[PDB]
Order: sequence, then structure tokens, then C-alpha cells
Amino acid sequence: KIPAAVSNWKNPNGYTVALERRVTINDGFMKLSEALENADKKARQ
Amino acid sequence: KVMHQIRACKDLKHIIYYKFNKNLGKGPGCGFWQPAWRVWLNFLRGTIPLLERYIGNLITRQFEGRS
Amino acid sequence: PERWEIRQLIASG
Amino acid sequence: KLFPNWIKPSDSEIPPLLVYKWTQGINNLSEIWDVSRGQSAVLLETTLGEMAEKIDFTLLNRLLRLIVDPNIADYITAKNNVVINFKDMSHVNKYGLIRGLKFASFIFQYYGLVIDLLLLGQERATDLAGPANN
Amino acid sequence: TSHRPQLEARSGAKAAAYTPTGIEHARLLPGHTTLKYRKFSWRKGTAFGRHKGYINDMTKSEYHQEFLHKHVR
Amino acid sequence: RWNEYLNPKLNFTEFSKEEDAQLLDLARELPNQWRTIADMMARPAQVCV
Ligand SMILES: O=P(O)(O)O[C@H]1[C@H](OP(=O)(O)O)[C@@H](OP(=O)(O)O)[C@H](OP(=O)(O)O)[C@@H](OP(=O)(O)O)[C@H]1OP(=O)(O)O
Repeated sequence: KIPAAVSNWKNPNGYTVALERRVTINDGFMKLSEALENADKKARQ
Repeated sequence: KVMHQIRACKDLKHIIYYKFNKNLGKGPGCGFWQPAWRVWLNFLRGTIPLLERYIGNLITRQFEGRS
Repeated sequence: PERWEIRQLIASG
Repeated sequence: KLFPNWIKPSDSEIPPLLVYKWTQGINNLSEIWDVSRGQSAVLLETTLGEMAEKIDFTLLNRLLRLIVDPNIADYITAKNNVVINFKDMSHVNKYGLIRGLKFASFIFQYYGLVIDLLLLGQERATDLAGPANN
Repeated sequence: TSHRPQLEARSGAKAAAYTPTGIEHARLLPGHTTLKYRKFSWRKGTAFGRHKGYINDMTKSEYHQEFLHKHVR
Repeated sequence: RWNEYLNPKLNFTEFSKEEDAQLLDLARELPNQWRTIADMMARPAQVCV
């Protein structure tokens, strides 16, 4: 049951349609920023 | 590509006007037309079948029509 | 203006 | 006096005058062209390749808080993270310098400053820029 | 809606039914008229140093990344 | 106006305790990357600010 082919770029017959028919991390950043905070603490110490 | 033959005719001019005019300088009067005549006859030798095919296609478009 | 002429003097040679 | 002498384009010369001063300074070293005792001089040119495309904003923020007020550094690391629209596509530029920013010269020098300190080291850089009072 | 996709092709039955006109083309001139036949201490001040294939996707390939780093500078 | 207020697919509702306690951890982790935190939360950037 193929959907009825609604897209964003070309509306050929000028139909308006229901609006919804138009339209996590690695650990390493925790490894960087924490370490940078650590180094910043050492700098301030 | 007639320019080829035209250049050759100009080039034959540039030879013949400085072997016809050794003691004559500059001016009209030269009429040794033989090799430029040969060059244009060789051009016609080349474009007899060219014009046969071109005008055959044109005349059959005039009578028979476009395929 | 004084500072800019000293800066152009340092920058030139 | 943040940026040392070796960082270019400095405001003191046009790039042909940069080339001329560079050739003069190559000549004006003490016994540079002497090969009598068997010396050797090496001149190396290389591109710091993709330097504006691999700047990490955590590292960049911690580098920029050393030199400016941290409101400015938060502004800079939040300005280099905007959406890049185009005709069709769009993406959040999560890291890497957008060179088209007006102040993106400064970051491209300042981060480049870090690479100089990682190439010259500390001691020779202290030799090159001289003391701070002069 | 004056421009449309193709539903089916112009069939060669429609070209076989037409009577031909003799238009001697520039390329159907006789050429290659023979068929060939076969037989039958100074570096210890710094912070870094030595003292201290193929994938099928073309956009994700190695050559395409070499290309884009070659041609966007 | 579309991608920040009128697109219904991204969430404007009030955040849970989990989302606040992970957004503080992100704002420590990714300091001033508010479009990046917006992509991670699938939420509007200025709303998360
Ligand atoms: O302009 P010039 O460099 O002085 O050459 C001319 C020119 O020959 P080009 O075609 O090579 O330029 C004339 O040709 P046209 O101007 O007629 O095209 C030609 O005169 P004719 O063709 O009428 O014979 C004449 O030759 P001349 O005056 O000796 O007859 C010839 O001068 P040069 O002999 O000094 O090259």
C-alpha cells in the first residue's frame, strides 16, 4: 500500500495537504571537556 | 574550407605577382591565371559529390518531403 | 595621529 | 602584543614586502651561506592542512577564555556553531571554523598561534618574539 | 501540466508503416564496405615529538575526499 | 519562523527532570554549542537557551 507521493520541492497540481505530509553521542566529548576543566583547574591552581 | 583554396589562391597571387613583376614594380596587368584556376577546379572536384548529396536531400525534401 | 605616524614609521623601516 | 612577529599577514607589510623581508632575513643570518665546515640549511614550507575545518569548540572555548573576556569567547564559540543553509540542504556546523565570519580571521590566527607553539616549542618561541617588555 | 513523463515509447510499428523518403544521409554513405572474417637535545622543549582500500560508496570514497580537498581551497 | 516556531515536529513542551539534568551535563560538555544541543534534544535552540 504505497503512500500517495507528497514531497516538498515540487507541488505540480498546487494541492495543499496536511502539514505533516510535507516535512546520540560518543563519550569523547565528555572525555574532552572534563579534562579541559581539569587542566583549567590546574592552571588556576 | 573554401578559405583553404582562397588562401592558396592568395598565395599563388603572392608568388605570381613577384615573378611576373621583377622589372615591372607594382600594378595591374598580370593575367597568368592558370594555377589559381587549377585550385578552383580542384575545389569543384571536391564538392561535386558534396553538392550532389546536399541538393539531393534538399530536392527530395521539396518533392518527396521530410522523412 | 602621533601614534599612527609612529606606527607607520615602525611598519616601514 | 598578543600575536608575535612571526605570525603573518601582519599589518606592517604588503605580502611582496613580506617576501622581501623574508629573503633579507634568510641572507642576514650569521654564517648562513657558509658551507666550509659542512653546515646545512633547510627551508620548509607546508600547508597547515584543513586547519579551519578541524577546530573543536570545547578546545577552542578553553583556548579563547585565556585571552578574552569569557562573554566574548562564549559569543565566538556560539557564532561558529550556526546552521549552514543552502538551496536544499541545511546542517548544524557542529565543529570547524566558518571562515566567512568577520572575526574568523582572529581565530584562524589564534588557533594557528597554538600550532606555532607546538612547532617552535616554548624555548625557541621565547627566543623569537623576545621578551615582552621589548 | 504541459510537460509530462513518458508512458510508453513511440513504437517502431509506426515507423515501419510510413513509406520512406530517399534522404541520403551524411553518414549512411558507403564506408567500411568489407566485413572481416575470423580464421575458421634541541627538540626536548616542545610538547609533542618522537621523544614524547576500497568501499563501494562513491561520495564516501577515498578518491572523492581527495578530490574535494583538492578543489575547494 | 518555520524551523524555530511553526514546525510541529520539534518539541515546545516543558522538560522533565531527566532533560534538565542532561542539559546541564551537555552545557558543561558542549559549552556554547546551542544548535548542537538543539540537535541532541531535537528541540528549538533558543528554547533550550
Ligand atoms: O596590401 P599589400 O600588402 O601591399 O599587398 C597588395 C595586395 O595583396 P594582398 O592581397 O596580399 O594584400 C593587393 O591585393 P588586393 O588589395 O587587391 O586584395 C595586390 O593587388 P591586386 O590583387 O589587385 O593585384 C597588390 O599587388 P600589386 O599591387 O603588385 O598588383 C599587393 O601589393 P604587393 O605586390 O606590394 O604585395
